[PDB]
Amino acid sequence: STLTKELIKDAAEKCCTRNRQECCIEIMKFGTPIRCGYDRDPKLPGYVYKCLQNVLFAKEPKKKINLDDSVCCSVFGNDQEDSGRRCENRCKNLMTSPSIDAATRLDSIKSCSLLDNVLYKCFEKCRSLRKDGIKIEVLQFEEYCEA
Repeated sequence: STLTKELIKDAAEKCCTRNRQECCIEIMKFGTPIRCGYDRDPKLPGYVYKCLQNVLFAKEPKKKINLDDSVCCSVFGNDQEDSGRRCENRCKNLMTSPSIDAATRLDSIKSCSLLDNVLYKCFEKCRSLRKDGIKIEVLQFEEYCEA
């Protein structure tokens, strides 16, 4: 749709170390989270995610999603059923995959939570509160999602 070989290689070159170029290209083409041996500093994968999003979606900024919104995914597990945990994990993976645009992630998350609409609305509310300046980790969903 928007991802090209040129764009992915450029993002990898601008954001990943020389030895991790291939790995960065791989997680972008497969649409997965950044691993790549960024072990010494656990905060680095997060910064690489932001760098990659900024290069891949430079022309279409609305396709980006703040990395912090991935914490909102925990709400899907409140559906104490296997499908709830499955959607929660799917959400966490999607929300930490830098090359997957917003619409694609949200369509998949909305689809797995179709029989739990209340939880999807809470997920969206959590994202709005994060955008509004609330460090969401401070509040449990029960505090701003009353259902």
